[PDB]
Amino acid sequence: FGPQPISRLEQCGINANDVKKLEEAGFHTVEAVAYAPKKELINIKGISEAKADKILAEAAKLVPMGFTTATEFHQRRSEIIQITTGSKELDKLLQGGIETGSITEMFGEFRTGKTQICHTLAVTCQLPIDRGGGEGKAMYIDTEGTFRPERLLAVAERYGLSGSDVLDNVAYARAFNTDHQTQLLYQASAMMVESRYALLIVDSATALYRTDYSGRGELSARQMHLARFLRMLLRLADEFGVAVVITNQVVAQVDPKKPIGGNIIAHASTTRLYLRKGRGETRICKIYDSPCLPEAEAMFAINADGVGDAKD
Amino acid sequence: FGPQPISRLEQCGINANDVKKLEEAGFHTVEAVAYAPKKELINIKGISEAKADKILAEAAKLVPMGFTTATEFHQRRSEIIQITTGSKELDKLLQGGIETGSITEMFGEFRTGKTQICHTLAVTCQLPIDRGGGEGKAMYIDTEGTFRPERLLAVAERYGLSGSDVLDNVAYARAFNTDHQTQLLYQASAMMVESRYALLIVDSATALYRTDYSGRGELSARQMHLARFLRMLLRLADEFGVAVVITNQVVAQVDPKKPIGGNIIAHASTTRLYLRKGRGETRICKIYDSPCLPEAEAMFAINADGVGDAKD
Amino acid sequence: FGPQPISRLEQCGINANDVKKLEEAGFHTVEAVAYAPKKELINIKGISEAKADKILAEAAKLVPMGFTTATEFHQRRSEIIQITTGSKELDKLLQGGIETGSITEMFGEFRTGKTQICHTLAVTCQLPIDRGGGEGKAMYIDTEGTFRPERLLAVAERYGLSGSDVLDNVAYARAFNTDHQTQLLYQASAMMVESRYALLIVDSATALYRTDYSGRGELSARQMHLARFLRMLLRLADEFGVAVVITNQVVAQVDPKKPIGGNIIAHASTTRLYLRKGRGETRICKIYDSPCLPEAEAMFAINADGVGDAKD
Repeated sequence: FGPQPISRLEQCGINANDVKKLEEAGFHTVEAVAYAPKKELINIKGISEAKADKILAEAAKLVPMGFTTATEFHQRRSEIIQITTGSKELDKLLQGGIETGSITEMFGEFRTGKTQICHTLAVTCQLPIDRGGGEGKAMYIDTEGTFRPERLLAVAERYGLSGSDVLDNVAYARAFNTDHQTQLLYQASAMMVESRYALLIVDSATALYRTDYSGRGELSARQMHLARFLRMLLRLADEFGVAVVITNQVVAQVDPKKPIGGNIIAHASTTRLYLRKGRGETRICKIYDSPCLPEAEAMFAINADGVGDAKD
Repeated sequence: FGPQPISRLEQCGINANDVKKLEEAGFHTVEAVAYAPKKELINIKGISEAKADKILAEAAKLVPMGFTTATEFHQRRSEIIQITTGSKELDKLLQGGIETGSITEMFGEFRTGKTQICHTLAVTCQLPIDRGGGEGKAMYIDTEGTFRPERLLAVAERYGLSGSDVLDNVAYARAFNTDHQTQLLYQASAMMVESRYALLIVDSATALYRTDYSGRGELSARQMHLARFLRMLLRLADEFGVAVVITNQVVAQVDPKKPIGGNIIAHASTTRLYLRKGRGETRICKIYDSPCLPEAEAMFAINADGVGDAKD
Repeated sequence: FGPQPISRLEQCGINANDVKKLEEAGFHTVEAVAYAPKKELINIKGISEAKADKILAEAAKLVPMGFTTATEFHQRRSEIIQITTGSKELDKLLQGGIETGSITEMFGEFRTGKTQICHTLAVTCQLPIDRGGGEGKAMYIDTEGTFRPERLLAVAERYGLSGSDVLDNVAYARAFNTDHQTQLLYQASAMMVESRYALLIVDSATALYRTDYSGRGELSARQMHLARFLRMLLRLADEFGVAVVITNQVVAQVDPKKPIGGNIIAHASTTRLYLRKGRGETRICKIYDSPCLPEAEAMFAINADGVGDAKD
């Protein structure tokens, strides 16, 4: 119950114009109103002197304390609920599972079923707190259309959940245009408002971008636009405190495997887990740096009833 | 009857310029108009402020719902009609046949008659819904010119269909230039508009590319151009919801068999089935990962009257 | 005990208005009152004739001597207490550690754990003068939220300090808006007044700026605003004489690795150490020019209990 009910603010010019400001593309949550810069406050059809101060001062979501709260975060950070891999080995290498309030990626190759791996968690997300789940509704928002509800139905059987219930609990977009990607997120923001939505697979986030822009070296701007989309996801992170696990594509360096797709503005915070497919049905997935464990490795195999333990 | 009749939109500036926008290289289907990014909307001689908003807003093909429709896809995906191999074994390994609305490939070697195997389905495509067919007219658009209508005529006899009718139902291009490949697709788009065309063998799609470009290491750009062509095929996928089965060439790794021809931008979604020719007349064809079955194998032999069952 | 107790000035119009002038956004320390330009003195709601003269003349913090004190600085500069790296090698390359009364930066790539490296010192800062510490409370004020108190707790074990005490000693902000960055600093200024706060990791200082402004070439002004923020940090430097270590992001030059993020107005004063990650767990960090040693290099590896020595 993170959000301070969108425009919880009673006043500070809450009369129609401010409500229209929220009713605009502008994010509606308390956090959004508060987090925003003045550029953005004066971005769209509101009176800059009065509005900014009023809105900014008014929220006092604190926000202000900022550099306050020395090792109080330790009392908090501990409380952050960390999701469940479904390989015992996987979870050990994750050291507490894939985590909410971080944008966490996977550096996959071809054939490596990272598509497959991601779709699986989107089921565990549904499970109770004590069974390693987030007891929330769930975003997989796919740009390849790598989406098989059929495979997800198998996961239900494995983890003892009512099929039709589980499928109804998480919801999905094919969204082709590079601009559409940006667009989609804003309405998620709206969708996030209405109930507790828990964990999110944009998949792959890079893939719609790979092509359909990147005509050689008019790329300065490509990488600019990704930023915007990437910052928004971090905005989405703070707002609702939802897990964002975003899928990448490695693209060869021919001077093997490769760097994760499109390089530099994939920023430090987004914690990144790379999958490298191996002997027989087994596949191996070895965390590149996050803060977690400074590094580490570990295999596992995809199983008809979900990505699981190295057992045959 | 997927397409919303090209420019179904009555207005939103439909006056001559918009019609000329569609009458341009720009795709004409409702989906095309809607799917496109603004880069592309502002790609060619239209006024960016007015046009984009008008066209984009107007379509409302929804499009917008995107992350909506939680396990509603299950009600839909089920309805997707999945084509017929003609080896009972083949179909069992396919677990419902080669599927429409996906770009599905085959990783063939030399002598492996994958050329042959592909031409066969292009007949079953013609068959009624209940006999495993798609009741659609059909694209084989070959760059090797590996095209024998004679062999296809044999398939008719096997599957009890009127010869001259069947041959008239599917149609073919030799198209030599790497640029011609891209070009050809756009007019298909036009050809797709005019009637229900069902399943498509571009064959081999890589082969015209293999040479006639790839002068060593000015390949960054080779792999770029393939992308464009590959994205367009996925665009063609959404548009008409037609099966795209694209044929590859294996190319040795001398460090056996081999990786499918030109590597990385062959993307996860395109589901890939590899053929490996074997004892006597028999040949074996063992699905590399798609979502279908996480993996699995199975032989079969080419028979004078089509690719068939392992029976002698 | 650098600060002359904010408004140490007994008179010089200290009656209510001057106190309100200090009680304003305007910095409160003796140094702030003194250092300020008249533009800024006449910036906010004071009488320009009387106020300026009174305040300016009154401080006489000397200030005035300026070009005085020929190599007396040598008697002083020597006394400046210089913090402790925790790699013996690191400290040798630093030639006395990361230094207070300078804004010192680190030019990091992805995966290079500079995030990690910075969080570590924020512990040594706590240590006694003789053990290489600053015996002060500490600012890490993070914009990525790259903050793991958990990892910091490990540092305590390594350097034999009471866990809960150490964590209570240093304090942290996630602060998203580009304008918020500027805002946060002013209250630090207030927080700096109240006790001896010793060393400061703004982290990364560039990263909130990377995006969320820099829409192409309305950038002249971006770089202006950074200046302001950067000058304030130098203002903060003189005031309390506290170490400012600010983390950067390298941003590729595609005409490798890269220039530090956002170019020109990163000024000469900020002494800069760039980290370049290497063989296995090891990482190498090779001082770009400051005055220190005109250049030089040196590796080291991250160790579960802190960034440390080349030992296995």
